[PDB]
Amino acid sequence: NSSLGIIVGIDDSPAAQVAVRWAARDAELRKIPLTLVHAVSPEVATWLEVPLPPGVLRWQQDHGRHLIDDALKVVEQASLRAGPPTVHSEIVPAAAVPTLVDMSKDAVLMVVGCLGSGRWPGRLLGSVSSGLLRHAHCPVVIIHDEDSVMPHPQQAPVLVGVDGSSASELATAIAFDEASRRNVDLVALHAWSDVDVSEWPGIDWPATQSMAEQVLAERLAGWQERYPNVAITRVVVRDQPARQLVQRSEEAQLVVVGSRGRGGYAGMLVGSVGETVAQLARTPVIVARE
Amino acid sequence: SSLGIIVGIDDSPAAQVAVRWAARDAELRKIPLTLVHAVSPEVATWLEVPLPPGVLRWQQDHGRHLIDDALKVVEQASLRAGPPTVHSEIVPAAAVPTLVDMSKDAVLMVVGCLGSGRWPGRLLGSVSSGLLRHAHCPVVIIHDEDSVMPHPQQAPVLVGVDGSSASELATAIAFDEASRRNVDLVALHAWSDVDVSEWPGIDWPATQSMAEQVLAERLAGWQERYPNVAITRVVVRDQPARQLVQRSEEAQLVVVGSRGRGGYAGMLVGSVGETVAQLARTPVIVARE
Ligand SMILES: Nc1ncnc2c1ncn2[C@@H]1O[C@H](COP(=O)(O)OP(=O)(O)OP(=O)(O)O)[C@@H](O)[C@H]1O
Ligand SMILES: Nc1ncnc2c1ncn2[C@@H]1O[C@H](COP(=O)(O)OP(=O)(O)OP(=O)(O)O)[C@@H](O)[C@H]1O
Ligand SMILES: Nc1ncnc2c1ncn2[C@@H]1O[C@H](COP(=O)(O)OP(=O)(O)OP(=O)(O)O)[C@@H](O)[C@H]1O
Ligand SMILES: Nc1ncnc2c1ncn2[C@@H]1O[C@H](COP(=O)(O)OP(=O)(O)OP(=O)(O)O)[C@@H](O)[C@H]1O
Ligand SMILES: [Mg+2]
Ligand SMILES: [Mg+2]
Ligand SMILES: [Mg+2]
Ligand SMILES: [Mg+2]
Repeated sequence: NSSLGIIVGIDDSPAAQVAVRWAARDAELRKIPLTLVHAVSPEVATWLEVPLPPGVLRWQQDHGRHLIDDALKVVEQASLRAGPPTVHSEIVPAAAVPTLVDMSKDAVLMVVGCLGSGRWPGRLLGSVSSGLLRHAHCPVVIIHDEDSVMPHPQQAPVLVGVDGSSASELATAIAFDEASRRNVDLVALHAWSDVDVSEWPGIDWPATQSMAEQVLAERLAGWQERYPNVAITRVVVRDQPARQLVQRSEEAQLVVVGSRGRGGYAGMLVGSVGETVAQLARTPVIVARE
Repeated sequence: SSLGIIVGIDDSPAAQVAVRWAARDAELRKIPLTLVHAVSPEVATWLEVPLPPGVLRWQQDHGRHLIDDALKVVEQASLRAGPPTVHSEIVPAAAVPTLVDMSKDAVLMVVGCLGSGRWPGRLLGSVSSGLLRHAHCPVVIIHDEDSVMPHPQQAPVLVGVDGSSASELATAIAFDEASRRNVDLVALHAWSDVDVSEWPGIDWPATQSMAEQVLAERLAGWQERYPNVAITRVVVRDQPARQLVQRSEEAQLVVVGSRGRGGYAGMLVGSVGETVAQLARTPVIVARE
């Protein structure tokens, strides 16, 4: 029903804080509810012959309430003026992924930090963001603890990766929708080849590039007509869409990609471009899920 | 298991040391070694134009060169007579679907962590990642700085135990592997899957002692099946992934399950299983049923 509006998962981490800032702005901008969720699993998680103390389950509730507390304070600083219509807040006694995945059935956007409290130097995606990226029933927004969310009005355009797939169409819709609402420009990018064609002999790229830029323009005709107020900038590159998007994300305020594409295989939950852009991009990333 | 040990080949440092490891293991178990390189002969494009038949021939020529190199690496890595059988296949399909299908007849599936498409930042390639989630047998992840050639290698085999059925499989291969290599085994258990540092009123020493007692109990039986492998039990507070990664520096092999006692329905690989696979400092076997 999408009545929950923009859900945002919360924990004790920088990413989650700046994730709230972003989720607040978008909920305000879109004029829809902003749900704040923090999950605490109350299941027995250790060997039964070694139980946990009773004073620990209550401590998590208090910790949780103290988090939501600060979160609600951040929702205020983030608002440009009005703030989102409804401002909803919850501490669910269940595991983070299962609860957030279930709640996404009634959400417009699902927003979480990319790394959480159990992070360390090596990792680049936590279990919550990862599971959400693979199972959510709505677009998932990944925020990094160095993303620029405070500045306004943000002039940086919206970058989107298109590849013709159905999952990519959804991503496009989101990209334009988000672009006009923010009143900024849109950069559509297509890598001719999904496969890395560095050593491929007898290509002749300059010839192929000119032909592609035309087909790109033809596919974006319906979208340009539907969104006359937003200025499209088409870019065709040879290959390596993930690495292309990640580098060009530095000159954009928001990157949008599908969760699937032309390639992949049976049983794949999230594509490698989707996953890689979400991990390495320098700005907020929206991974479109049906 | 007619295919024995399958190793996926591509042009990359990790894939090369993966072949070294696979060869040693296939030799050790005296089972077939199967080298596989997959080339996707089609590149779906918007123009809907097929590939110049000249390019299509080049990648067969490229696969041929990889195999030739790989076959030499196999005999360089063989300590004695090597694997009883060595096979190479060049399959005209995508790597993941190809390898996932072949894993139905493999004892182990060996691939590098990163491939020829690697670039700074990425920890796992699409093939290693897809194999971790989908393979029909245990998957071995090799890193390009993994020590494989030095022999004899007396470092222990490290295994993470959490009590789950998938963890039970991990234990099985950890002992099998340690037994065949004539080395010792370190079984590590983290009492809590989630962080516990800030939790009030624990009493760690008493909880640790009770846990160590249960660990020993579960490992009895394995010990009785494997009298010659000296077990070492380590019980830590929490953070099993970071603990395993840190302790891998002093093992020659780490074994974990693909799933644990946590997770959810639809999860293909646990966060500990994956994090160990990508951050560990030695070969990592991830157990799959
Ligand atoms: N308990 C939770 N409830 C709701 N959302 C959460 C919760 N924990 C984390 N999140 C969200 O997920 C984002 C990433 O946290 P995640 O837990 O996935 O990473 P991590 O803690 O570093 O890794 P891991 O949890 O696997 O040890 C956080 O920034 C936050 O937005
Ligand atoms: N060639 C491309 N050019 C521009 N964007 C792309 C390209 N390929 C994928 N994308 C973006 O990434 C999103 C997810 O596609 P992805 O390729 O990750 O899924 P997939 O093709 O099923 O997986 P894989 O390519 O790893 O086999 C696409 O919907 C699109 O938004
Ligand atoms: N074409 C292939 N055929 C067989 N095995 C492969 C093939 N490509 C990669 N592998 C195996 O997977 C390991 C990791 O490579 P992978 O391709 O997953 O990483 P990458 O190339 O950096 O990622 P990506 O292909 O998604 O850009 C390689 O070391 C190799 O063992
Ligand atoms: N607490 C632990 N102590 C020792 N080993 C562990 C522990 N947790 C996980 N492992 C190792 O990791 C393997 C995979 O389990 P993992 O925890 O990754 O899956 P899961 O619990 O189902 O998923 P998740 O932990 O993210 O909810 C286990 O089989 C075990 O070998
Ligand atoms: Mg966490
Ligand atoms: Mg793709
Ligand atoms: Mg590759
Ligand atoms: Mg676990």
